[PDB]
Amino acid sequence: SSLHPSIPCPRGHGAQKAALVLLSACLVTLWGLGEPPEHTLRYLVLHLASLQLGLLLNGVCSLAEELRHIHSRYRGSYWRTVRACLGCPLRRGALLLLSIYFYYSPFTWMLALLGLSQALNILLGLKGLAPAEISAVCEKGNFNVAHGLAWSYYIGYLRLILPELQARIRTYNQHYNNLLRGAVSQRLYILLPLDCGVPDNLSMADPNIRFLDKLPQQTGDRAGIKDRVYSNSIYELLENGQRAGTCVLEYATPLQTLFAMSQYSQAGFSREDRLEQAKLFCRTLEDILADAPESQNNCRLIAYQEPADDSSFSLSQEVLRHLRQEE
Amino acid sequence: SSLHPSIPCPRGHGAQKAALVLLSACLVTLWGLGEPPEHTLRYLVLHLASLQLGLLLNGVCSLAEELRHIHSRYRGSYWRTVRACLGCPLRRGALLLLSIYFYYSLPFTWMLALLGLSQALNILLGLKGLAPAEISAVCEKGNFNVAHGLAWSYYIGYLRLILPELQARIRTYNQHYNNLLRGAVSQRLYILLPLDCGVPDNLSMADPNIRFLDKLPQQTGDRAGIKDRVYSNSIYELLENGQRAGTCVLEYATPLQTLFAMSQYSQAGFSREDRLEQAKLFCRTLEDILADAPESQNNCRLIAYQEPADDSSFSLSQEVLRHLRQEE
Amino acid sequence: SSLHPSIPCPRGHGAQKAALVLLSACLVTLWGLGEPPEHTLRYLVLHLASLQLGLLLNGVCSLAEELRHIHSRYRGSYWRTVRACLGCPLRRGALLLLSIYFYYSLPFTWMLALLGLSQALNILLGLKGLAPAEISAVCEKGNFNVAHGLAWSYYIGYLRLILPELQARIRTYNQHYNNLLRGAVSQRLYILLPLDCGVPDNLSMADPNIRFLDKLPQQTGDRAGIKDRVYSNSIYELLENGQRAGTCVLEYATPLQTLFAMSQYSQAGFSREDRLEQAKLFCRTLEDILADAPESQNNCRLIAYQEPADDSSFSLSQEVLRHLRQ
Amino acid sequence: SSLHPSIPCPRGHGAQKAALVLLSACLVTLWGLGEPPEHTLRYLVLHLASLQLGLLLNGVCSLAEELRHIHSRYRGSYWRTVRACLGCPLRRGALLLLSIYFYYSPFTWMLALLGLSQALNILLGLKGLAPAEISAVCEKGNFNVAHGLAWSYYIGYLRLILPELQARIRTYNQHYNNLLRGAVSQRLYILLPLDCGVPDNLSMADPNIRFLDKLPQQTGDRAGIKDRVYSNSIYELLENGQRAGTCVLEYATPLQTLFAMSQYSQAGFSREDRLEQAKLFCRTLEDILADAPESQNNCRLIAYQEPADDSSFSLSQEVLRHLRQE
Amino acid sequence: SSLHPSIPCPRGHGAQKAALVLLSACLVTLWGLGEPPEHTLRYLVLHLASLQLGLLLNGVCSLAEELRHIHSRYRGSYWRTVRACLGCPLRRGALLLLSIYFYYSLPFTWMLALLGLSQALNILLGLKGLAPAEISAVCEKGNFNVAHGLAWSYYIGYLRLILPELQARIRTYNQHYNNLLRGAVSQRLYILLPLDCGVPDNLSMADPNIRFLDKLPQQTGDRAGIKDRVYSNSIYELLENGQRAGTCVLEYATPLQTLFAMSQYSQAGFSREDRLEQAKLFCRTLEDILADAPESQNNCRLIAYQEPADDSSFSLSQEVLRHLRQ
Ligand SMILES: Nc1nc(=O)c2ncn([C@@H]3O[C@@H]4COP(=O)(O)O[C@H]5[C@@H](O)[C@H](n6cnc7c(N)ncnc76)O[C@@H]5COP(=O)(O)O[C@@H]3[C@@H]4O)c2[nH]1
Ligand SMILES: Nc1nc(=O)c2ncn([C@@H]3O[C@@H]4COP(=O)(O)O[C@H]5[C@@H](O)[C@H](n6cnc7c(N)ncnc76)O[C@@H]5COP(=O)(O)O[C@@H]3[C@@H]4O)c2[nH]1
Ligand SMILES: Nc1nc(=O)c2ncn([C@@H]3O[C@@H]4COP(=O)(O)O[C@H]5[C@@H](O)[C@H](n6cnc7c(N)ncnc76)O[C@@H]5COP(=O)(O)O[C@@H]3[C@@H]4O)c2[nH]1
Repeated sequence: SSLHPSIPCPRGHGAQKAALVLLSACLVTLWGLGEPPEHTLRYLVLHLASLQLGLLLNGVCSLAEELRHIHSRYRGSYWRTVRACLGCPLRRGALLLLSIYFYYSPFTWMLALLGLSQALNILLGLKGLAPAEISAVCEKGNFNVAHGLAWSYYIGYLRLILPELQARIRTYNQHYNNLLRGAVSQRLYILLPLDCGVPDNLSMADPNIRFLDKLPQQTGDRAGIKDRVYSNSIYELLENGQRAGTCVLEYATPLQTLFAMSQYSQAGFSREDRLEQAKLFCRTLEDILADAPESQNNCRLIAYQEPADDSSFSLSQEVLRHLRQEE
Repeated sequence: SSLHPSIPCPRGHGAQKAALVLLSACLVTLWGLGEPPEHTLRYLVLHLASLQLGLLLNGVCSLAEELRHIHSRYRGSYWRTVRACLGCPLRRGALLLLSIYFYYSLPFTWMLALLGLSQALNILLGLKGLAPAEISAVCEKGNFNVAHGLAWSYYIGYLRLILPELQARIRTYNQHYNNLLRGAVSQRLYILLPLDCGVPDNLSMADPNIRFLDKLPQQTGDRAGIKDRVYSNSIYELLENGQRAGTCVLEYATPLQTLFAMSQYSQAGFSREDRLEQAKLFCRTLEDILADAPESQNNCRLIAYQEPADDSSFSLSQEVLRHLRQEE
Repeated sequence: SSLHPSIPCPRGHGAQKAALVLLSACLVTLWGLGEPPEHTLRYLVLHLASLQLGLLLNGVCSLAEELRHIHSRYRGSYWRTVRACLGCPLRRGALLLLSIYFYYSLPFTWMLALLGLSQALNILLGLKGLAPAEISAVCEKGNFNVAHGLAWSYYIGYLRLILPELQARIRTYNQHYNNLLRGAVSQRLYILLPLDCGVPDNLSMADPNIRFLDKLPQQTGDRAGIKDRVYSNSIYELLENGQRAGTCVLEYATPLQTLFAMSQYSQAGFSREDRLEQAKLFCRTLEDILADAPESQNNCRLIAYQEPADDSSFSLSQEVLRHLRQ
Repeated sequence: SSLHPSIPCPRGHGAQKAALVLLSACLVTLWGLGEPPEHTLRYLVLHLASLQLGLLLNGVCSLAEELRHIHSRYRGSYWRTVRACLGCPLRRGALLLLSIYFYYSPFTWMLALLGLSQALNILLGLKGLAPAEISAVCEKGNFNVAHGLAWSYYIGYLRLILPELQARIRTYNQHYNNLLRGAVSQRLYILLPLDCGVPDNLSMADPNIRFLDKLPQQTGDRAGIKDRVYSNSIYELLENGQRAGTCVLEYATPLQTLFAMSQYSQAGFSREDRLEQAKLFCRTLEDILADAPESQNNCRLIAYQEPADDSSFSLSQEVLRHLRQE
Repeated sequence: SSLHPSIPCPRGHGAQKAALVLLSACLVTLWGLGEPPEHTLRYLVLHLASLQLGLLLNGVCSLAEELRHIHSRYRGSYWRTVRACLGCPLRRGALLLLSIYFYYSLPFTWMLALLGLSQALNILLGLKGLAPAEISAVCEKGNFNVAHGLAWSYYIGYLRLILPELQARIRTYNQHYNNLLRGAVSQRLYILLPLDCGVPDNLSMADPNIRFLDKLPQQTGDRAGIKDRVYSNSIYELLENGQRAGTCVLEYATPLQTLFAMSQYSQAGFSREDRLEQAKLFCRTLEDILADAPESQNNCRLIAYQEPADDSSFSLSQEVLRHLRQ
């Protein structure tokens, strides 16, 4: 919500307010018309009971599938299989009895009609979920690709190199770097292009940044591999032909993974998905770094969207703009 | 499916067969009672029309919220918001226009008010939710998993980069530093997939008979603005009853370590059953990806194993050894 | 769409709006006349059910033929043979059961015989065909063209292979082999796409100004069992009013030559009015492919031109120079 | 039909035979039932007329889309648009005029119902085509990717290099080839794997394949490129570690294009379509080469299907067999 | 059409508009009278069925003669010899079944005997013939002329062989052998098409102004097993009012002379008025051939002239010079 105005905000409570207004208008309209309220009570109860019976029939129809994978998904219990499909059995049974008692007061004819309607819905696929209705059920439950990618990035990279970053910078400044050249600042800078176009060579896309030197590497043992290696680099920020400063630059590799996923046919990843996924990845990474012990005191996030008209946009300008708040 | 018996198979068509059986039973029952088919058909029509009019009210209630992020999710268009909330505006408009005519000619404002109350109560109280066994179906159908992203990341970042050059690395190590007195390192890199997500750091633990001998020549590349990214591997040997039996190139799968570590932090919202659910889906997706790649099963294939509950003296040395036997 | 005004735009949603207007008009007309609303519903249901009982007859007539290629197209599956003709055998079965129930209760054997005669006469006399403007939509929605394959072949075989290395050859030539007296050859290899499929072998003809200058260093590779496949290009000069104006790298598009030559052989079955529609579609597909390719328009330029019938003093040099200005 | 049993045969006339059987059964059933034939005639005529009116309404609905492409697709003419959407203005007009005259055998009510049903069919998508009908129309009208690819192959490669192969082989034998080395035979051998998996070099997939030497080049001018070059290769076939013979080997590059089209997502090309097009490309080449002047006397086609169980399939045996019955 | 106004334009759709007008007139006449709508339909159906039953007898009669050439025209297959006469045996069989069903249920053998007798009388007395204006359409739609074959043979044998090589001779002549004092011979090889079939052997006659100048270098090729086939041309001068005005190449068309000679022999059966319509058609066909050939009018020109009957001071020189103006 601060990285870029294009990043969305989490969903709120507009639906409940609209539902309340609709309920109030419906109640006022019912009061305006002349009728006793007992009919309203009876019809409302009957409608709710019919809805419950429809849900139960759908659950029984769906149970014909989940009983083929019992020994693989539900261990070996018939009681967990019915829990996955039919919510919570005890509440469902209580609602069953209440609905049957309130609906029995001809009658067997309507059960057949509900059966036909439910079977038609299952077969012909009349019922379904809108694109903005499955996008709000997988956001509260964390069923995203970018959620996993951001947590992987944090755990595997930033929880590892961030604590020991300043020691390497200090050693490079004293032991190796000469005093005549300018010192490299702290706070590793992460660039997050909200386009997933990550160039392999950073010298491209801007002639004003050139590769200067490297950093001492760090090693560790991870997942049965001895002496994994981590490395970084230092770049030069030319200002109108002369140097203006130095920094430590990186893109975000999961953006490259998203871009490469969007082109293979087997991935099943649309070209409209990997923009919302990039913005969601940026939001989640910012939230994770907000309250981590190795907080933004050691890294800064930069998000930019490439203008279509090329309005004299250069990466170096934005990088210097962000560098100028350090002091 | 063929990797381990515990891995589930994709869902097929069982709900449809149950639906046909229910449809046939309902049709026979309707035929078995005395009632004109005209009523049997017009009641069905009214039922369907009321369902559609309810869906529209739910959609408008959703739009009342979705119209707030207009400059952030839907660019600046009032029409993409409607397309996202209310399906397609032409088929939906036709269904509305046809629904009114049937429901207006066959106390008309009263039923609209009752539908409004029922829909508002559903939205507020929350009676209309999703069972955990259809959220799974839609997520698996549309590829909305954590393991999907993790598996594709693993492939694209590691295997697509190292599998082709493994032959040259092995050959150079063989003719340069490897002596014929010892067993030559076999081909076909081996990957272990513990369906517990418990990945120890060093392979010496958890089995005393796996000991680390030598490294391998490195590979270097440039990625995403980092100069000279390096990759390395290690070579392990298997000891049988005190005697060396062979030599392989062993590796765990790091995304499993990520899946395990994600389940301790409370900010992740990741349970302990979800970890087991995803660990058996990461393997399935990875095998499906490796089946149709040009760097096919001829260079490496997986080894899945589940730790016995009773701990009946499991020895992964035996599993890797028997895979070595079946290789030849 | 942006290359030439003559290139058509993709088909959209106009039939749906016309259908909505017709639906509204017929609904109002039905409301204006006097008839019970139940009769309209019953007749509409019966019509819809006959239109679905009349599709299984066509499906079975087709399945009488599709079962002769079982071992050659459908492995050995009776399930996959009936799945290619009769859509999906579950939704279709349910629709059949409901259709029978509705059409049997609302001389019942008489109507089946008449439906059989009507369907058989449709199949035999051929009254049920397709207009040229519905084939052109069903084969363009699903990518069933010749130009689609030709454009993807062009990309995969040529431009995915020479575009990335185009800088390392121009740069070497310009400094080692190009004399400082001559101007440097400009970047961005230029491709000419004549929407006539008339592709002359040598560029000297059809414009008496462009003249062959020299070649470029070539590159080699191994492909499909042949080793040392050689790619080479050439550099052309543009003489303005008798004097040089610049240099560039010029290419026609060979798939256009293939499209032209296909239209003269008799076994091709490819008409003279088709190799203009396909020529206009090939350019659109190339522009769409190069829009999102990593080896983007920073290395290549497209020039589409249609030769005037009246010879309105058209010269290729003017167009090439006009694009070189940018 | 000879290359491999898995290659399908072109579609025949089973639908017409099934239609005749259905018509005969319907006529016999109508004769068995008791009714005057006048009712049969009246109802059949009415059904056919209703079908014609439905087709006209669908055409008018579709015309609302093709009238915004008039200046691009159909030229400045208003008659070609109608001719494309409808099909035959004079015959259509006669059929409509004759059709509506038979209403004498609540009249606007039926027209309203027909319009409503047709609008529902257009909006709800109830008139789609099954894949085994789209396949039939595509194969009849030559709307395939493989058709274009095969014609491109023949026009661009074989029609250019086939005549000079004998001269190149003879010169290679006389100038360089020794008597101790086996003579390289004629008849360029083309392998057509019906799997689209084309390895970069033949040194893989069969250890018994060893690269021997090259062959003299060929040079020509095409599409403004000066001195395009062509090249081939010579391979040695080993039998149990000993030489058995030599030949001239090649894969089919359009198979590589077909394979690579199916990995990208923008191509919209499935994984069953790949196999179908691969098995159609071979049929089209066999048809083209059957009656060409540079006939099968200079090349041979070898189609092989990789066993699923991997029952020790060695491509060397496959080549050696055709070498034996050369 | 564009060469000379007397060349007829291709036949169009004019009978169909008259058919539409007649259909509308007869329909409104039926509407204006008093008669049941069903009786009109029944009588129309019976008339249509009788007209279809009256063709099977003719087909069987034609087959009774065509069966004697089964070993010479239809290999050995009865299916082909029955398909060559009775259309397609699938639509025809269904039509026959429907016709007999409608004719038998709606004195039955009396009509069969009368139809047979009428058909026998028609075939014997020859009452069913073909108008001269209908044969001229059926034999022009299907390319059943002599001019079509003559034009294609002329093109294939001469124009496809000398036209590309024409410039390489005239360019060399103009420098090596043509004196600078004499004007250079013009390009655009000219062919004269006299619409009279009168082709003199020598060009000196019929115009005392044109005189034979010199030769041209000849070319050699291999055709039809005879080698050293020599093609040579000639150059003529143009004398305007006693002084030289220009030089060009004049050519007649041998097929016109062949058409003229055909009209004289008795075994040819070629009438005097046929060699004029064929002469008209030949020019149109040849112009159509040259329109879309790759070797287009860039090397040739056509001149068509009709000799005036009154000798209105007509001279070939004026026409050829007016052509040389462009
Ligand atoms: N700029 C940069 N420099 C690094 O050294 C680095 N190391 C990791 N990363 C990114 O952080 C995350 C942590 O990787 P992890 O181990 O969890 O999964 C990794 C890991 O399973 C495997 N892998 C990648 N590199 C190696 C490697 N050197 N050795 C073994 N396995 C590797 O492939 C997965 C994806 O890697 P990347 O998709 O390129 O981006 C990674 C990843 O998103 C890095 N990013
Ligand atoms: N101007 C130009 N210079 C080139 O080097 C070149 N190479 C290819 N192309 C065009 O790009 C596409 C890729 O060719 P591909 O290999 O996929 O199919 C090719 C290939 O199967 C075969 N072929 C062509 N040249 C060779 C060749 N030297 N060796 C073997 N096969 C060849 O014939 C097919 C059609 O070739 P062209 O119909 O002339 O146009 C090609 C083609 O449209 C070129 N265009
Ligand atoms: N101006 C001119 N100079 C020529 O050399 C020439 N050669 C042919 N023609 C005309 O073009 C066409 C080519 O005829 P084709 O070869 O198909 O059959 C030829 C061929 O079968 C035979 N014939 C004619 N000349 C020769 C010849 N020198 N050698 C063998 N056969 C010949 O007789 C046929 C008709 O010849 P012409 O009836 O005199 O006019 C021809 C013809 O209309 C020529 N026209």
